[PDB]
Amino acid sequence: PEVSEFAFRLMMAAVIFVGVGIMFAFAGGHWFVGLVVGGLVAAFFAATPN
Amino acid sequence: ALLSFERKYRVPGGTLVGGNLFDFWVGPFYVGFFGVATFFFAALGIILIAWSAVLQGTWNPQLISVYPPALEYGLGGAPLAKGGLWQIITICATGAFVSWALREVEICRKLGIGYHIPFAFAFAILAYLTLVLFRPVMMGAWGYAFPYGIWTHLDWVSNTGYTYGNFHYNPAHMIAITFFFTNALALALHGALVLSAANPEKGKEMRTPDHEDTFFRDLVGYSIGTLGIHRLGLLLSLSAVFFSALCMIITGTIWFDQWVDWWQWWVKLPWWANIPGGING
Amino acid sequence: LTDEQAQELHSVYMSGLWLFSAVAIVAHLAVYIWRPWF
Amino acid sequence: GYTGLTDEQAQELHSVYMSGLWLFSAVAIVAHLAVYIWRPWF
Amino acid sequence: LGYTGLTDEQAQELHSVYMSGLWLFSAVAIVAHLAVYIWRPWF
Amino acid sequence: GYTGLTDEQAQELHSVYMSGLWLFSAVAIVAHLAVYIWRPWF
Amino acid sequence: LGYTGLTDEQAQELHSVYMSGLWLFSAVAIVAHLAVYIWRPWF
Amino acid sequence: LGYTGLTDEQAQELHSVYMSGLWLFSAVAIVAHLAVYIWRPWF
Amino acid sequence: LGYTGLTDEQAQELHSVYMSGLWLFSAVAIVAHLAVYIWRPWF
Amino acid sequence: AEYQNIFTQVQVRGPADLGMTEDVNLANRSGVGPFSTLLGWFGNAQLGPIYLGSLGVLSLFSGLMWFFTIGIWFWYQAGWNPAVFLRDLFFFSLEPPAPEYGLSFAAPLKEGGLWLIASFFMFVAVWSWWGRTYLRAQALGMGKHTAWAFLSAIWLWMVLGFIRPILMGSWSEAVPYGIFSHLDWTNNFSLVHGNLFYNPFHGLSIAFLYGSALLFAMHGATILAVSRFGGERELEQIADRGTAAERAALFWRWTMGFNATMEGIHRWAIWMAVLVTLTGGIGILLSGTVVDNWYVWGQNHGMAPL
Amino acid sequence: SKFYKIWMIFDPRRVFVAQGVFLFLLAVMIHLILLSTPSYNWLEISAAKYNRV
Amino acid sequence: FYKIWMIFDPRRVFVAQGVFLFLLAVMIHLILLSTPSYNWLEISAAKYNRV
Amino acid sequence: MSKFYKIWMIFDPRRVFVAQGVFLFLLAVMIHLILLSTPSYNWLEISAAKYNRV
Amino acid sequence: MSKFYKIWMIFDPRRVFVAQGVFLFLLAVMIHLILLSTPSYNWLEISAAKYNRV
Amino acid sequence: MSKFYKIWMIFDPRRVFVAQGVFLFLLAVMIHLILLSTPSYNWLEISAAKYNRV
Amino acid sequence: MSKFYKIWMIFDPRRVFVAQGVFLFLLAVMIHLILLSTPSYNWLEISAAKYNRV
Ligand code: BCL
Ligand code: BCL
Ligand SMILES: CC[C@H]1c2cc3[nH]c4c(c3C)C(=O)[C@H](C(=O)OC)c4c3nc(cc4[nH]c(cc(n2)[C@@H]1C)c(C(C)=O)c4C)[C@@H](C)[C@@H]3CCC(=O)OC/C=C(\C)CCC[C@H](C)CCC[C@H](C)CCCC(C)C
Ligand SMILES: COC(C)(C)C/C=C/C(C)=C/C=C/C(C)=C/C=C/C(C)=C/C=C/C=C(C)/C=C/C=C(\C)CC/C=C(\C)CCC=C(C)C
Ligand SMILES: COC(C)(C)C/C=C/C(C)=C/C=C/C(C)=C/C=C/C(C)=C/C=C/C=C(C)/C=C/C=C(\C)CC/C=C(\C)CCC=C(C)C
Ligand SMILES: COC(C)(C)C/C=C/C(C)=C/C=C/C(C)=C/C=C/C(C)=C/C=C/C=C(C)/C=C/C=C(\C)CC/C=C(\C)CCC=C(C)C
Ligand SMILES: COC(C)(C)C/C=C/C(C)=C/C=C/C(C)=C/C=C/C(C)=C/C=C/C=C(C)/C=C/C=C(\C)CC/C=C(\C)CCC=C(C)C
Ligand SMILES: COC(C)(C)C/C=C/C(C)=C/C=C/C(C)=C/C=C/C(C)=C/C=C\C=C(C)\C=C\C=C(/C)CC/C=C(\C)CCC=C(C)C
Ligand SMILES: CCCCCCCCCCCCO[C@@H]1O[C@H](CO)[C@@H](O[C@H]2O[C@H](CO)[C@@H](O)[C@H](O)[C@H]2O)[C@H](O)[C@H]1O
Ligand SMILES: CCCCCCCCCCCCO[C@@H]1O[C@H](CO)[C@@H](O[C@H]2O[C@H](CO)[C@@H](O)[C@H](O)[C@H]2O)[C@H](O)[C@H]1O
Ligand SMILES: [Fe+3]
Repeated sequence: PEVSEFAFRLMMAAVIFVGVGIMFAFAGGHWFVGLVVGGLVAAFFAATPN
Repeated sequence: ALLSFERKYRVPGGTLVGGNLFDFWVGPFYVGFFGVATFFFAALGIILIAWSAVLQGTWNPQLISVYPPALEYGLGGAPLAKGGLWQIITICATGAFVSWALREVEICRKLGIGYHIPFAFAFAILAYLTLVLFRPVMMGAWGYAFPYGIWTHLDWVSNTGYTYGNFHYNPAHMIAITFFFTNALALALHGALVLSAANPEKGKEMRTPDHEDTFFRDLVGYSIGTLGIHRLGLLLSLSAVFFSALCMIITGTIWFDQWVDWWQWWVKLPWWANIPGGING
Repeated sequence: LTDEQAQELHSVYMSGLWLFSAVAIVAHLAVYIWRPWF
Repeated sequence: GYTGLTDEQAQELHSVYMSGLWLFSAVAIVAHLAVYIWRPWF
Repeated sequence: LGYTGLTDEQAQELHSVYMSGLWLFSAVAIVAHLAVYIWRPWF
Repeated sequence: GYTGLTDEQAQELHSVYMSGLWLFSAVAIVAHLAVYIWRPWF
Repeated sequence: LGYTGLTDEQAQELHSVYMSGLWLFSAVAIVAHLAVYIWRPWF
Repeated sequence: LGYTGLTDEQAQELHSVYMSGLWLFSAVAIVAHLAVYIWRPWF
Repeated sequence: LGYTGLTDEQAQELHSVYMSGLWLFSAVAIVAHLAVYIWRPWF
Repeated sequence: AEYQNIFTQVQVRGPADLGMTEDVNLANRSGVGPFSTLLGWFGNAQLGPIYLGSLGVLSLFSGLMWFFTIGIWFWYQAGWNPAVFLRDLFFFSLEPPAPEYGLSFAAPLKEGGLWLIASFFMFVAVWSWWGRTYLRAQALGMGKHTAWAFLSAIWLWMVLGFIRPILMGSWSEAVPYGIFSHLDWTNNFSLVHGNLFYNPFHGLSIAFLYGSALLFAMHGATILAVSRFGGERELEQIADRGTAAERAALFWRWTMGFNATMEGIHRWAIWMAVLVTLTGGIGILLSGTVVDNWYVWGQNHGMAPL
Repeated sequence: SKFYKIWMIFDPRRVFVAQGVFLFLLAVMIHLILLSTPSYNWLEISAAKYNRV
Repeated sequence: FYKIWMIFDPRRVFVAQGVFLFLLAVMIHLILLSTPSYNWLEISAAKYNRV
Repeated sequence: MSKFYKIWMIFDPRRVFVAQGVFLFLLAVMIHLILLSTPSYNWLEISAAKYNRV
Repeated sequence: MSKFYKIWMIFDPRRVFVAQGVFLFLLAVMIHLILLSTPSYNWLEISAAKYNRV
Repeated sequence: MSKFYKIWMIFDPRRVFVAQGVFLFLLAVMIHLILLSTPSYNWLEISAAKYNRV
Repeated sequence: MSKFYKIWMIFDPRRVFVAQGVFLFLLAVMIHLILLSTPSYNWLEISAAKYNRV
């Protein structure tokens, strides 16, 4: 599909940041818990491609 | 009237529209297809501003203002004396800016260089289109755009800012202001560092980019490099404008109250909202 | 991607899909007993 | 092997990986039984 | 298998020392939980 | 061998490192005992 | 070892003098704390 | 050792001058504190 | 022999000129304070 | 896709560059620190070495005391609660003494006394760093443009905190040490002097802050555009003009009708940035001392209807 | 079976690291959700049973 | 269906398929909590008189 | 089961040990903070109420 | 258990000694600040009440 | 304990003394400023109350 | 307690004298500024009250 691995990781991290952000905002009792947990994981996900 | 090295660069080609119909230079300026468009839009908008002055009854340039149509007209047309002239000048300005950006693309192709300059100018255009077109369209009327006066477009900024209290508390404003201050600081450092290398102390040999790295490592312990500083300068300004347009496309469309109250989401986080002491507890 | 290599991957993938879907069939079946939504 | 693992290495690796997988699942099952004994959630 | 430069003997003695530390840490954890449970039981 | 020490060098170093560690904990225990007499937290 | 280049004999000379200053520093601290506790005790 | 190259003759001669100024500075400070204490004590 | 490439006799002369200017600056300051104190004491 | 030269696609690393010793006291210069792969995607990867001499000690220790004094006041203002300190970090402030004291130094440590102590540490730290900025250039036999450009920013810094409060006769005119605190000071400074927008030098100062942003976007985009012709090494373009400098000049010649050289564009850059704080210092120094209402003054000077 | 072929495409180091972060977050979320529901907040439940609060 | 693992990278499909499946699962689960009729915790809490 | 030692071949000990200790310290701080927040288990307040100090 | 010296064949002693010293002092000051904030252990304010200095 | 002299064989004496000197002064300045803030130990104000200077 | 002269065999004399000179200057001004801040020790205001000045 001619998509770079860095670019594909950015697409997949963006889903994860939005996704995991929703689940931990629910569990955390505040949307900021979802932001930190969702953001930190995506920052770790997008920074380690193949 | 050519630079001593300009003869070998004036070749036919790299024109998006035409090819020889508008492929020539008037003096040093390149008259493309969009140079004809830029001149017409630049000239018409200027004379309309001159005409709007006689309708206003003033000749002091610092008092001339073209006001947008009043809030009662919504998002439609307006009489020329009221706000119709603003809509023509806004169209003329929008046409002149896009033609100027498009004309720069033809110059890049004829010289065979990258398109970084026209891309960076489109960021300015998008910030301008945010204030006059995108944001007023969302809010619902043309009367939220700024007027075309030297000191009255400052009154629009002041009045819009104080609608939401102190505008310093807009979080995207703070990010944008940080980029603007960093860009000017880096510009002073970049100009001074290159000038000091090219103009050494006195009777000394011109320095080298190895002296440029060494100076900033001695000073602040790091040196971004000669390629890094130019990438940074471009990105600081594009970021400064991006967060500039971001802070105004969210003001009055998503956020409606004082910007000071936004920061109470942090101070009222459940795990420390009730701890006594400090400023807010 | 060798066809023999690609044949193995598709077969093993479908093997996983059936196993996962089979347990979900029981899981949906259990919830219908515990609480029928239709 | 496009990742560097041989076939015989893969079988040994998956044998250990499932050994941890079942061991971890086994401790979880015991925990759920204790919680169900404590106060059932059904 | 590789991937780090360790050997069968190097990984086994690395696990033996590491796992012994894991039990030592859990030895303190059980005692601490037991004292807390005597003091203020949560069950 | 990542740090470039020998086997006996680690034995010698760790012996001192524990010697300081038990010295630190001995003061900490005395510090915690002194406070508990003054004002218990349990 | 020997990251700093000091020999074993040189390290002993450095540490011996370092402790001498340390004990001198604390002795002033002990007298200072004793003076304050007699003046305005905190316990 | 040998971080600066100053010999023992240089180190003794450097320390003797420096410690001479330390007591000269400390004596002036002691007199100043004594003078201020007579004028206006803080304890 | 030094850190600054200055011979001992060169240092002897330079310090003598310096202390001469320091006594001059200090003596004029003492007159200034003595005159100000008599005019309007701060004690 | 097409490479835009914004990130280095390949990084090459070798021996650590220890710099050149023109007249530098090589003792004071430290050893080379780590290499950052993340910073290498954008610029150089090497951190250090840094020169810490005599003015480095004075500036770093004074800057430490200024920073640490404000921090302890914030811990006091938080009641020594780590959570409250974290919560109200952007709301804490160290404020100058009340206007009743004027310029006198007899204000209690909780009523503008620590502000004077912290301000002295900042005065020593900033000015010593200007000396270090000057002396670091001298040891390499380079021009003093960095020192004199920094002096323009120090000018606005001295007008805000030292010069104008002396001319107004009270330290209460100066800037409090806080995040949201000095934003309120900025907002209230305009309201007290009647819409600072109508200060001609605030207007000029903004013209060069936008001009700096305009100029660095232009210059940074121009160099990355002609970087394919070896245009990033501007120093060697000055010595021997190449096709990068000719295409860069001819772009703006055909666009604007006038251009610059490879060296002359950095005179525009340094002069555009220094006027941001050079003009701002005058406009701030004129506010209250000469004009106490910029909208009324504007009305008498065109700029506004009667 | 034939499930062991998965290690011949996916690098084992990233799979084990990715699985670890996934497992911990999934566990905390269930623990956090239980604490949010007053019916299963075991800390406060013990408070009422033992006459603590 | 055979060439799905050729047209797309086998690494990319498994990450894309697996991550979406997990997110779709937790969302569908979270909706059941969000509705007051399938919160199995609250249903049992009312059934066992523990709330 | 006895084959778990081979993870040290796959995983570098240095990065694992640093990442593990950071995980455990945050976990200990996180659990201690939760107990401090719950008034039933906040041991500092329990002592104050029990010994009549505030 | 009596084989923990082998950690020093993995970790550089200089980075551990620096990291540990930073960690312990940061941990110790944090606990002292928790006790100053809690008014039932503020030994500065406890002593004021006991000797009625205010 | 008698073998503590080998710390210098690991750590640069020049770097340790700089880090320690900045550490102690900021620790000492912090502690004085805490006593100064607390009215029960502000020796400047305690003397003023005693000798009726305010 | 006598071999301290060896410290000049480890520490650069130029750096040590500069750091010590910087430290005393900053320390002296801070203490003098503290005394001015305290109204009980401001020697300028003390003389004003004593000698009946402004
Ligand atoms: C409601 C508020 C008012 C307003 C009130 C003020 C006030 C008050 C001031 C400004 C000032 C400025 N305003 Mg205004 N301003 C308003 C509206 C605007 C608008 C807008 C779109 O509406 C814009 C773009 C601006 C922009 C500007 C700038 C042109 C100018 C700041 C220059 C600068 O960079 O100083 C920042 C740079 C410095 C202060 C120099 C700092 C250098 C020092 C020496 C470095 C110290 C470092 C420190 C120790 C930290 C060290 C850290 C470690 C080293 C890491 N204002 C409105 C109308 N504005 C300033 C000015 O001078 O204008 C006349 C100013 O004082
Ligand atoms: C009242 C309703 C019932 C209930 C009704 C149902 C129903 C109906 C269903 C479930 C299903 C599930 N339930 Mg239930 N369930 C309830 C309460 C719970 C609670 C709880 C805390 O109370 C938990 C933890 C669960 C958990 C589960 C899971 C075991 C299962 C979902 C699996 C899944 O998401 O696969 C998707 C996740 C993955 C595939 C993870 C892998 C993705 C990774 C991160 C990305 C790939 C990377 C990797 C390297 C690629 C290689 C391997 C790839 C996987 C190919 N349920 C309540 C009590 N539950 C579903 C099921 O049965 O599944 C079979 C289902 O249909
Ligand atoms: C996005 C990053 C920054 C940036 C970048 C940037 N600007 C650029 C470029 C780039 C890369 C160019 O290539 C282009 C150029 O060629 O510069 C010399 C340009 C340019 N940026 C310019 C100005 C400019 N840029 C600004 C800002 C910025 N430019 C950003 C901060 C500002 C601000 C902040 O106010 C201004 C005034 C021009 C010098 C030039 C574009 C010239 C142009 O458009 O030419 C054709 C049009 C005319 C000749 C004039 C038309 C006039 C109208 C018909 C009537 C008047 C309308 C106007 C809205 C009235 C305003 C009234 C009051 C508000 C005063
Ligand atoms: C609100 O509703 C909620 C969200 C609560 C409900 C939703 C629930 C959901 C979506 C649940 C989903 C659950 C899933 C998908 C769980 C999956 C769990 C899995 C796959 C667990 C697997 C664990 C595997 C383990 C623990 C393996 C361990 C292996 C070891 C310890 C051995 C170590 C050896 C290694 C790593 C390599 C060996 C090396 C060589 C060379 C052999
Ligand atoms: C919000 O949710 C709450 C908090 C309410 C509840 C949720 C709780 C959760 C999700 C908890 C999760 C807990 C987990 C996953 C805990 C795991 C803990 C483990 C596995 C801890 C392991 C510790 C291991 C240790 C301490 C091992 C130490 C080893 C040593 C000290 C030995 C040193 C190593 C050496 C010497 C290496 C040997 C070297 C050679 C060369 C042989
Ligand atoms: C907010 O919470 C508060 C602050 C209230 C409570 C928290 C308190 C805490 C955490 C306090 C922490 C205190 C600590 C860890 C203090 C440690 C103090 C130490 C280690 C002091 C050591 C001092 C040693 C000194 C001053 C030694 C000086 C020695 C010399 C100056 C001699 C110079 C060395 C020479 C001459 C060696 C010559 C030999 C050769 C070969 C050159
Ligand atoms: C918010 O949550 C609260 C604070 C309320 C509760 C949370 C509490 C938590 C998370 C507490 C955590 C506690 C921990 C992890 C404590 C750890 C304590 C440790 C690891 C102490 C270790 C001490 C080690 C020491 C003091 C080492 C001394 C070492 C020496 C003196 C070095 C000797 C070496 C020499 C002299 C050279 C060696 C080299 C050769 C060649 C011999
Ligand atoms: C946990 O955190 C610790 C405690 C470790 C450290 C934390 C520190 C923190 C939180 C620091 C926060 C710092 C902040 C927020 C700093 C903000 C500074 C700002 C916004 C400054 C803005 C403007 C300041 C200006 C313009 C200052 C100007 C000062 C002068 C121009 C010189 C002043 C000198 C004067 C007034 C006279 C002094 C002379 C005598 C004789 C006293
Ligand atoms: C991208 C990262 C950030 C994503 C954030 C997106 C928006 C939030 C997504 C989740 C929406 C629901 O999130 C939920 O909303 C309720 C609304 O009161 C809040 O929850 C709060 O009230 C609910 C009941 O109403 C309680 O169960 C909970 O204990 C309390 O904290 C929190 O916000 C969160 O529990
Ligand atoms: C590029 C940025 C600037 C763009 C400027 C565009 C301006 C030109 C607008 C063209 C479209 C005008 O759109 C048209 O405006 C007229 C203005 O009277 C509106 O006219 C409306 O108001 C008039 C007022 O007497 C009434 O008859 C009636 O309420 C309605 O017809 C129409 O509802 C609308 O369809
Ligand atoms: Fe440049």
